[PDB]
Amino acid sequence: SAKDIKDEKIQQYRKTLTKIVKIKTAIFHETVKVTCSKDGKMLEWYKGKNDSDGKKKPIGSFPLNKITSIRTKVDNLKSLEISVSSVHISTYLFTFKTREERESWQNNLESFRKIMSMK
Repeated sequence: SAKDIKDEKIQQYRKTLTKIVKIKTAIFHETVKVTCSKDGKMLEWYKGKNDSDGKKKPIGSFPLNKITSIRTKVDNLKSLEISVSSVHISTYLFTFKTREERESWQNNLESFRKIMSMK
């Protein structure tokens, strides 16, 4: 757009949005590198373990505009429970090894979400 608005948010946030975290779903629990899509509409994640990936591709990213609530796991501040409008799959848990690491993530992603969902 200019230096801030449409594309720029995607490029800017994507950098800080990329993190090695532990994903926890009904389908699979896999340590993964979470980043934002090149389109900026979804949150794309690539296996962040090593070679023990059970997809050999993105494990099945979801669109950020479907998120219904993003809050830190109230019983575990190192984890993040993200409720999203989802199909066959459980609520998405973004889990880090420390709070400070995950803290930065929601701070960024929530605002990026606010640009799209709270637009």
